[PDB]
Amino acid sequence: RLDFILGEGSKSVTFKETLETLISYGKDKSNITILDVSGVPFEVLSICVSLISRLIFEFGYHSKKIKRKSNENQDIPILIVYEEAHKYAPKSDLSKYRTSKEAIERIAKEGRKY
Amino acid sequence: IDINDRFTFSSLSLNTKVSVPVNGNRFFNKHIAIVGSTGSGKSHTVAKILQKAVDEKQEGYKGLNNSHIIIFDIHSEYENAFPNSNVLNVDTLTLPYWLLNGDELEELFLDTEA
Ligand SMILES: Nc1ncnc2c1ncn2[C@@H]1O[C@H](COP(=O)(O)OP(=O)(O)O)[C@@H](O)[C@H]1O
Ligand SMILES: [Mg+2]
Repeated sequence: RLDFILGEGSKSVTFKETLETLISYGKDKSNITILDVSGVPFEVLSICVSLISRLIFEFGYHSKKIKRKSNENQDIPILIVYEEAHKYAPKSDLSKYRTSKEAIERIAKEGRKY
Repeated sequence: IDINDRFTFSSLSLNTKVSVPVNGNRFFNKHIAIVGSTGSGKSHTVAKILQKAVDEKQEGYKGLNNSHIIIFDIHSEYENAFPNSNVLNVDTLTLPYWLLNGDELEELFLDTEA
């Protein structure tokens, strides 16, 4: 079940290859990137959503740090869609979904600038 | 209002020729609460009040007056309104951690959920 997070491919995957896979900048370029998290285990689903949400956020965060240096209008605006947004972001303070709550909230407060 | 204590930043809505002064002696020392919706113009109203509080002087001197205004600018918008001001972002602010009290220092380092 955890081959996507702990397989042999996950060991040898490049950090660059992860971002272009999540954002669709790889060999096959697409505007929409469907992240089918149907078969992800529920005790792992919070972990995978939180990591992708953070990785996309610092992609936009680190883009603004070169944008001040580059001072040129070349932007990559990103919109993330959360079907079942109440699930990864509940108001309950129970420990099962805190990581996905913190990642989505970080895009909610600071993602507008980035 | 006396002519010395008059502070004008707005005019009457149904009569633009009628200036509406406030007691600027009493306008500032007692706290101000500017409330509106997003897109109602409360950032402009804040900016216009502070510009009127800066360019005004006793006329017996040339230079900066004694206004001291601190803006907790969070949307990165008041840089344009006051070009001759001191702006402190993350890359320029140096806030010492040791000036934090015990309550602030707990939130910076500990976790409260566990
Ligand atoms: N007194 C005013 N007269 C005319 N236009 C205004 C006035 N105040 C604000 N606006 C316009 O309305 C828009 C709303 O911005 P603003 O009220 O500053 O945002 P917010 O209320 O969300 O802080 C601004 O783009 C500005 O051009
Ligand atoms: Mg505003």
